[PDB]
Amino acid sequence: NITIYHNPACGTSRNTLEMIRNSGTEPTIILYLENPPSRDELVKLIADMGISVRALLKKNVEPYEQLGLAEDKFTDDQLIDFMLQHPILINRPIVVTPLGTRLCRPSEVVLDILQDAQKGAFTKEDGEKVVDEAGKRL
Ligand SMILES: [Cs+]
Ligand SMILES: [Cs+]
Ligand SMILES: [Cs+]
Repeated sequence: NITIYHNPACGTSRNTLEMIRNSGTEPTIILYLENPPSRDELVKLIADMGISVRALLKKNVEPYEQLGLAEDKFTDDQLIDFMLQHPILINRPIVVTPLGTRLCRPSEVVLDILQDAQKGAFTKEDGEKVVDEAGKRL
């Protein structure tokens, strides 16, 4: 049972999706930019990920800049509601598996919550080796 909140325009998100597949399952794929989680789902993802609300915030995107979110003037719920109203503020990719939930940045973070081992060596799209044929992390 695997879900990934994916942005096909993000290399980290692409590498994460292919590592999931290389573990042998095809995940449910949620295009969060167009289908964001509900407030309740988002609050749960954040809890399960064990990171702060602000840590989930994507910087260098229009609403982050124009709403001034770099400044420490926002409660967590204010930030959560900005994310729901402007889903490009949600950093990516988030992956949910039976083992847990992670913001998979960098992508190989996903190896923590995949239940089955990579079926063979994995190399990121830019050529960075992640695990070898043996299964060892590089
Ligand atoms: Cs939803
Ligand atoms: Cs694991
Ligand atoms: Cs890169």
